[PDB]
Amino acid sequence: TNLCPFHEVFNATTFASVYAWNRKRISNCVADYSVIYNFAPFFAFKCYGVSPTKLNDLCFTNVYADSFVIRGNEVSQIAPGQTGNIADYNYKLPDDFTGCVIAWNSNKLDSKPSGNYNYLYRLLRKSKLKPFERDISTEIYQAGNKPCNVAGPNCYSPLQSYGFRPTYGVGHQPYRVVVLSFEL
Amino acid sequence: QVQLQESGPGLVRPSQTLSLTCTVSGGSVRNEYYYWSWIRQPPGQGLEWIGYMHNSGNTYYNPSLKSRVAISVDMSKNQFSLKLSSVTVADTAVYYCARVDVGGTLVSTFDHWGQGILVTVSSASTKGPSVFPLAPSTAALGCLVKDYFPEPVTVSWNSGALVHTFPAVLQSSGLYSLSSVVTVPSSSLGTQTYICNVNHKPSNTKVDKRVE
Amino acid sequence: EFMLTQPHSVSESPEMTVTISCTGSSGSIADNYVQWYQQRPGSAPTTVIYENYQRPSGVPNRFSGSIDSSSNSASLTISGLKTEDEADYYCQSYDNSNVAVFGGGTQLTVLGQPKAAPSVTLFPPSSEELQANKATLVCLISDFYPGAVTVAWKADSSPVKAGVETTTPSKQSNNKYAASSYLSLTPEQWKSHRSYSCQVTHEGSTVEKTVAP
Repeated sequence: TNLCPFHEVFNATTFASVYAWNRKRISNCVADYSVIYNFAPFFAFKCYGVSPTKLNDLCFTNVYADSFVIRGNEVSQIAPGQTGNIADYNYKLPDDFTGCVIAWNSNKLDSKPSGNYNYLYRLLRKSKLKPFERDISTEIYQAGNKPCNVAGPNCYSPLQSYGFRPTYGVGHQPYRVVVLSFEL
Repeated sequence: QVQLQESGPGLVRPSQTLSLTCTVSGGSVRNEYYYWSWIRQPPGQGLEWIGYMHNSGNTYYNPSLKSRVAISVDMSKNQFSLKLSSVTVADTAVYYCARVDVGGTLVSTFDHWGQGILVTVSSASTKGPSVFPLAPSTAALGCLVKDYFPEPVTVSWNSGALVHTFPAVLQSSGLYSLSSVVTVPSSSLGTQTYICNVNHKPSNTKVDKRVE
Repeated sequence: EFMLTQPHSVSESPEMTVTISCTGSSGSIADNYVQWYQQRPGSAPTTVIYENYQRPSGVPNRFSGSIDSSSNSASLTISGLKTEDEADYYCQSYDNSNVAVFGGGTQLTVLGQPKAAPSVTLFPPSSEELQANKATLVCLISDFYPGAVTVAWKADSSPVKAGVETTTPSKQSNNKYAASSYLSLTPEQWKSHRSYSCQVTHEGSTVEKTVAP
């Protein structure tokens, strides 16, 4: 059997940001979907590839497990075929994606009284990324008329820290999102 | 519009738990962007926040009432309840249930409140008043009604010729108190018909007194 | 730890303007929202101000709020008061740890008759009661119009606050207000101490009456 280490993702107590999502390739282990039931109350447990009831009966050669924390309104953009600031510059899924997206509320775990600034998202960029590709470039973004190459006039950094505090609205509260990608 | 209603036993005992329910009529506990809260208010004091809970399970409690409160939600009947354990006589208060708005980028006003339910945490049976008079110090004649559990205890004068009476006061002894006083125009008017007669309504235990 | 401290009582005649305030003793007052609730005696609280500036639907324009971050306080400005505005106004806000912090409560009383000083009458423990190992010193306050007083007790030298039960001020037949304060005493403490008092802290005054064994 040797069940897959799902506890290391859903119960890591140290999550990666959306621009550096912790890609974990699931292989050589039986996908035990029982721990997914206990690790979350299933806020946005919605699949697009296969039905959840027959998850344990299928067979896959390559399975991916991503993880990233975003605001509440940005979870609806993790579905295949969306456009925004997270579905374009931080994360991308193909149109024929076969998997499930697990999102739940972590306002009591990722929100600090003085503000949890460890979560940043890329707001603006020139072009949009490719599915399952990362962008950890810290080079400042150019938006002005002349090449600035400091953050001078109309030149800003692409990242931006999340407004996560326990008093923020549930739309802006930290929502930990997990994606179980499958390949046939 | 959305409205709430509290329900539960209006009388508790110490070392027990206080369980109240708040049925949501006109809304839905399933609705997010909203916290479901319980508010407390002792008689003659200010509001006190017990805690709220999000329908997903995020429970936030008062740092003083922690380890003694427990708020849960029930999606089936659109209700959320309060469980306050290890109650003492000091927990006698009017309990309110309200919801807060968590949609406008921050937690916000308690938009809808309930109606209020009074609970009396006492450890006494249907006892009787231990009346003691009050000597005048214009002087005032008082007959102190003390150590009575039931609420409706009245104080009459001359069986019809009643002067002012004070509302009940719950104390740590688990028994209410009361005082009914008058004013005499002269000092030598103490031996007059100023007769104070009290009773115990659950048993019709009438008690007379005259401050000689 | 985040607190909100309101004035204990505010009173102005009709057609005047009141300004109920509340100071944040700790934390900050601009980091979260500040709401104001009106609780009439015998009813549930009602929102009058939310988002620190806005009034809910149905709330008249006589109410207005404000926030001053320099002094770390909030306010609730009410102008053109009427007979239906006298109620308990609470200043509610939040701590950054997601804790709803309510204010101590401000009993607004719109004046309808001139002010009166609280007449006091002290009552001895009625030695007949002292024989039953009970004293129960009782103070009876009366003849004061603003229905918001703070009773202060005094032992031989020390102030008495432990073991006190104070009633909510009620109304007499003379349209004034009255209240009481029952001190759970025994003949032991009544004999150990040789002096008592009951001073009624009121609007700009204090009427104290003594009694001795």
